[PDB]
Amino acid sequence: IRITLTSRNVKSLEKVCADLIRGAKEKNLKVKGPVRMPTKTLRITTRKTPCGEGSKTWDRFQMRIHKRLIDLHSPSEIVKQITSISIEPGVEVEVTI
Amino acid sequence: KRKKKSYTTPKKNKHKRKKVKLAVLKYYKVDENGKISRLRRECPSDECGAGVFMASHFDRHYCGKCCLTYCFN
Amino acid sequence: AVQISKKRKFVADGIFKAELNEFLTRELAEDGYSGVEVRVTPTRTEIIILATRTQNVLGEKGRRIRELTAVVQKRFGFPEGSVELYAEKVATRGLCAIAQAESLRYKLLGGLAVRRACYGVLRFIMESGAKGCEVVVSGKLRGQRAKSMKFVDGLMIHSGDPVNY
Amino acid sequence: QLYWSHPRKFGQGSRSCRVCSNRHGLIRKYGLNMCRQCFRQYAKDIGFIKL
Amino acid sequence: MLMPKKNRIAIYELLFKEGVMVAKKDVHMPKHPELADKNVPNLHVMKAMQSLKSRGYVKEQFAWRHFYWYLTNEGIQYLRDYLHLPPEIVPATLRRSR
RNA sequence: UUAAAGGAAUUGACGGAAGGGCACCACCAGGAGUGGAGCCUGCGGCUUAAUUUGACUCAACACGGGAAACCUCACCCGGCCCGGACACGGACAGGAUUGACAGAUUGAUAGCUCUUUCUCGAUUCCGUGGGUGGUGGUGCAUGGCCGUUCUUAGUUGGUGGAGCGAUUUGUCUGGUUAAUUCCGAUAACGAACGAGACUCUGGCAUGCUAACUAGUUACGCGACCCCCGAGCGGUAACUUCUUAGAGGGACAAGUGGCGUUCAGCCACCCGAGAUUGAGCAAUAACAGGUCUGUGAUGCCCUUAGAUGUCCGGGGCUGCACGCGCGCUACACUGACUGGCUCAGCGUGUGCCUACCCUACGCCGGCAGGCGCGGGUAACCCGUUGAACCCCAUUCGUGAUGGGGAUCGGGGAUUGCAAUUAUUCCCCAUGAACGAGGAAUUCCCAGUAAGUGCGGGUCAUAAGCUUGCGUUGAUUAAGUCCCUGCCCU
Ligand SMILES: [Mg+2]
Ligand SMILES: [Mg+2]
Ligand SMILES: [Mg+2]
Ligand SMILES: [Mg+2]
Ligand SMILES: [Mg+2]
Ligand SMILES: [Mg+2]
Ligand SMILES: [Mg+2]
Ligand SMILES: [Mg+2]
Ligand SMILES: [Mg+2]
Ligand SMILES: [Mg+2]
Ligand SMILES: [Mg+2]
Ligand SMILES: [Mg+2]
Ligand SMILES: [Mg+2]
Ligand SMILES: [Mg+2]
Ligand SMILES: [Mg+2]
Ligand SMILES: [Mg+2]
Ligand SMILES: [Mg+2]
Ligand SMILES: [Mg+2]
Ligand SMILES: [Mg+2]
Ligand SMILES: [Mg+2]
Ligand SMILES: [Mg+2]
Ligand SMILES: [Mg+2]
Ligand SMILES: [Mg+2]
Ligand SMILES: [Zn+2]
Repeated sequence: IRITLTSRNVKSLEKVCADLIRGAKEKNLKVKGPVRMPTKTLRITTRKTPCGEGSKTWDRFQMRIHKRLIDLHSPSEIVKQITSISIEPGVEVEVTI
Repeated sequence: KRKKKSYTTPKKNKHKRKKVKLAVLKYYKVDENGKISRLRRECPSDECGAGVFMASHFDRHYCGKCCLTYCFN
Repeated sequence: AVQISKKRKFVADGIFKAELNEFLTRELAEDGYSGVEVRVTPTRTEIIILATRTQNVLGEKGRRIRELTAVVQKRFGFPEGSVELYAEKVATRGLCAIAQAESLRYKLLGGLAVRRACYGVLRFIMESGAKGCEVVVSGKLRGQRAKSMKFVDGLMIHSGDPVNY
Repeated sequence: QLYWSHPRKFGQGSRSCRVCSNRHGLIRKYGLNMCRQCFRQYAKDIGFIKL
Repeated sequence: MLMPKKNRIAIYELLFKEGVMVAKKDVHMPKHPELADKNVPNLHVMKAMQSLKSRGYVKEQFAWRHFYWYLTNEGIQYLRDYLHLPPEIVPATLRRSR
């Protein structure tokens, strides 16, 4: 049974990961590590101008999608208890049994 | 810009479609002062000819609502 | 029964944020509008309007906030009361530059000329804890040519990364 | 009455933008529909930074 | 020029039930997507709501493709004219508040 | 006849005046080239019923990510629709407002119109006021954005002197740096915006934190050969290799010299690095461009036979010429064939409204078709088995087998339709081009150049552009002579 935590920024990602570690390592659960995924980047290049004057000056917009996975083998009643967390809004939670 | 769309006029005048009829339309006929004689043709049962009659033509027949086409020699 | 990728759901949520925020700043231009914060909970999607004059958001009899909740629900597809709105009061009026420009707009509309309006907003922002402010008003300002009227007071950082926050 | 011909299911005319129904400039396929002139102003709202 | 008669009573009944209407810019010429709630796509909705936005009954807001129609208290005072036909029922906007 | 003319003096602005500096969009010593030929694609001019349009030295000319079969399309040719909101008012049809079958005309089975006559139900049609739309004009009315000045280092206030005062010193003789960055002398002091500092990528490392959506050592299942415990591949622990969190690590610090105590330059070691590349980026302008990005907009024009909006075509491509950015060659350091061998960014499905990425097996010579499977993704393509390169054969200085322009025939793919343009494959036709005058563009180390891949355009789709990888130099670390700019 795995849980995917995918956040917008790495600071809130590490804060909710530290909260999950602090709320999980006291129970009788063999907690697997927050497996680091490679950072995804959506690169968009923009002309910067509505009309064609000047040099070829381009905006380069990027995001940094950070993804983490955790593994917790347990009955399904424990997963719903762990899931109830007062969480940062920039964090997305998925479960997979 | 300088080229102005002017009326070259090979086609002088045309008018819109104006629906004109007579004053009143009597589809029925009085027999024996109370019995109605049907003159025009009805439409067959395809949920169209419950109150819709056909129009006279040289060789065709036409329904009003659902536009049913009929032809007979 | 449908799903989209992580690389597209993020930009769809970001376009949702910008769409909702700028629709609310285009229809809630009357009161003091600051911004929105959307919490994603699959039982109840929470939308918090941070605003200055929250009395207009609360409405007369709890009218306008429920009406705009219906406005969100009848397009964005969340039946059964999934979308729930909450208004927050911004007591620091001189903190939000969006609210300051939104209040400067209604003073520039009905009379209340540009010199008096600019010094009146600069005195308020400088009194409300801010270390510096700059108001740039440009356009047709008493003449055919576009005279740029700029006013700067206090301290202002222009270059580098921490300008954005 | 012939109201809708020329079905416009492909190409440049089928791409109608999300911002102002602009169709002259191109519209990207990233899960995104912008006009490339408003994308600069609205990237800081939808979540793109310059770096 | 008229639609079937169910169209007008359906769109004003939906406005009676909710008070919020939304349509998009796409007037029938490239593509024909129908309304997400009813049968008539965009143009009959605009023809029904232009008589309300022109007389000052229902306010108009535009967002990026979409016409949102907004309810006024004087809007309800002139929806009394529509309320001539059903019994007097206030929709779920002004009556109660949870 | 006029309410100014005039005199010192301050700050801008200007100069075709002087001095000092900076820049590889300036040069020296060089490299690649362009300008020469062919082709691709814009511009001017021609031609045309239309060949839409703006932009014209850097700061226009593969720019509007502008790669058009209709779409895009704003230009011509012909033809439908009102979405004419809303008020008063004309007929109000004793309730007749819009929709069409067959024939003619027209691409049309468009009731566009005509012959014909059924249907729809008080929302109509017309007029009088007003309203909407416009990729119509006006960027010299404008907002916003971008470019340029300027990627150069330049601007301002508080106290204090100098002057009656606007103002000036601060904000500078010299040295140094990429820098108004400091030391210094000092009528100046503490200081601000900017440059740095800020953020990201790249470079290091740990028995720190940890991973069956990423690997390693042993080990068993298990294929092969010598047969001599060995060797290469397929299917219980730890993060060294793949990825990412924090912290550390580099500061001119250690030494010697050059320097006024100095600010600072030069040579070496330790080190992975003696400092890499970007983003943001001061006051202030250009009367630079965008109303053709917007439901951002002022003014003017049209609004029912329409500059509104639909349908079918043509056009933007049209060539006696000139110019710019580019692609390919002019061969032997090379072309042909066969074998061998290595990547990294990033993208990919049932999407806020119509849609891919592709493994396998078969058929076909090929471009391609058919059936099935996986992937909403470190899972599948994919251990991206790329090009260049390495080895061997053929050619032998011939416009040759280099170059593949032009042109003929055939076959498949997407599209509803590619013909006065698709695209690809097969055969064939086989031009100029023998390293390019006058001039001109870019560049100081994983850099130029060779070479391929991904995205943007898309449905079929690059020679454009943005990023990524592979191979990978010769020259400088200097100056004010050419050009441009800054300061007194
Ligand atoms: Mg102006
Ligand atoms: Mg002016
Ligand atoms: Mg300005
Ligand atoms: Mg265009
Ligand atoms: Mg004088
Ligand atoms: Mg030059
Ligand atoms: Mg060219
Ligand atoms: Mg020409
Ligand atoms: Mg040109
Ligand atoms: Mg241009
Ligand atoms: Mg025109
Ligand atoms: Mg136009
Ligand atoms: Mg104008
Ligand atoms: Mg004095
Ligand atoms: Mg001075
Ligand atoms: Mg590794
Ligand atoms: Mg400036
Ligand atoms: Mg508007
Ligand atoms: Mg060329
Ligand atoms: Mg080429
Ligand atoms: Mg698509
Ligand atoms: Mg040919
Ligand atoms: Mg496409
Ligand atoms: Zn748009």
